[PDB]
Amino acid sequence: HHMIVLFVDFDYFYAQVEEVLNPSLKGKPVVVCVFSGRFEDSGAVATANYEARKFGVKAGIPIVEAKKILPNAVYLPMRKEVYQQVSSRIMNLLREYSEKIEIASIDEAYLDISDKVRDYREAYNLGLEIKNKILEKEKITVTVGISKNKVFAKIAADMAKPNGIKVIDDEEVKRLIRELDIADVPGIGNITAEKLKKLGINKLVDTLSIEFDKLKGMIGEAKAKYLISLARDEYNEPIRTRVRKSIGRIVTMKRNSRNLEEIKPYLFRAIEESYYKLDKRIPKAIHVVAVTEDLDIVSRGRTFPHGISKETAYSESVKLLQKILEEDERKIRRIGVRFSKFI
DNA sequence: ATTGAATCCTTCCCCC
DNA sequence: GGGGGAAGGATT
Ligand SMILES: Nc1ccn([C@H]2C[C@H](O)[C@@H](COP(=O)(O)OP(=O)(O)OP(=O)(O)O)O2)c(=O)n1
Ligand SMILES: *[C@@H]1O[C@@H]2Oc3cc(OC)c4c5c(c(=O)oc4c3[C@@H]2[C@H]1O)C(=O)CC5
Ligand SMILES: [Ca+2]
Repeated sequence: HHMIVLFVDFDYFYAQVEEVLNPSLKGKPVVVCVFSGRFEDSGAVATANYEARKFGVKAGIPIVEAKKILPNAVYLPMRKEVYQQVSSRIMNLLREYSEKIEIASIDEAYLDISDKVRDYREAYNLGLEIKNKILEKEKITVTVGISKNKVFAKIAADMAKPNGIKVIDDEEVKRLIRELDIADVPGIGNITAEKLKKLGINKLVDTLSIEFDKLKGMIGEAKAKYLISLARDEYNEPIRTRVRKSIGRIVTMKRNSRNLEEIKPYLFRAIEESYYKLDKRIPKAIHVVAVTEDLDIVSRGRTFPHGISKETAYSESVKLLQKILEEDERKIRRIGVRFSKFI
């Protein structure tokens, strides 16, 4: 009668991988950070286990104000590389419960189990063989979501977490389509959470009050045609294998600068590790982005008829860096690169 | 107040 | 306006 989307989402993943390697931390509040040798203890949180969130230590906030909230808690520099090996291992596992996998991010996969589950009953059934396998061969807990489409399966997971599992039968959908808050619909942030709020929309069903031709100039086609597409219990987007369309790095400079010969070594580092992550792909395009003193991003790109040798990237960055320097007047505080249009 | 990394949607311009 | 290229925008 339709499709069943199974969504797996790792719990406080980054932090949880720190525990799985060093239980000399479980129970205690773990905070995964990122800095730069800037001032010291400067940067932003990446994620924190649940025993640290209760106190106001979520991702995003500067590790600085976090200390004044939990000077007791354990702070760990982030090892993105480590979490990535764990993740590629869990992912490969899921890969054998359905060849119809996606992988929204490093800790999210969407499985299309419509082919191996006659009904939600057996879905939940797989919902658990899975949670257990993952927890067995990785000692990691994951929350699972199940429903008719990728969007709701996610919303599910984000309710059953942590460590949970949940289901949303056509009935609960309609109940959520009229009851779930709006700032909770996957794909909406505070910015769009304002236009919708005051305009006849406080909840997903509200986007049914007003016609798109009035919001299709407030949140723009794709978005509106997407919200409404849901409330109007019509949404049914497929589970396609996501592809990496851009890799790159950006670093943070000790001091803010505008002296091109000072910046260049930074930009080059960014290109080298950036070219490492790039593995064995060949970008035809390339952009240089810089974070000025007042976090206002400025980027400049170039696209070629052919791939970009590393030797040519190094050389093509400066021009893009200079282009920036001339036009924009402010200083530079964060400089990096980003390759695109892969062959 | 710093530090990721990526998507995809949008919006202003050349050009058959 | 359409291909596509380009720089800023708004989530995750
Ligand atoms: N500004 C943001 C917001 C989100 N994300 C990513 C981080 C997560 O890993 C992924 C989203 O997954 P979830 O919100 O479902 O949370 P998870 O439980 O998988 O992640 P977390 O490690 O926070 O528990 O999107 C990101 O990179 N940058
Ligand atoms: C961007 O600046 C901060 O740095 C990071 C780094 C993260 O992961 C490596 C990160 C994550 C999440 C998040 O919400 O924020 C960050 C941030 C901060 C951002 O504001 C997640 O949910 C997972 C990783
Ligand atoms: Ca979580």
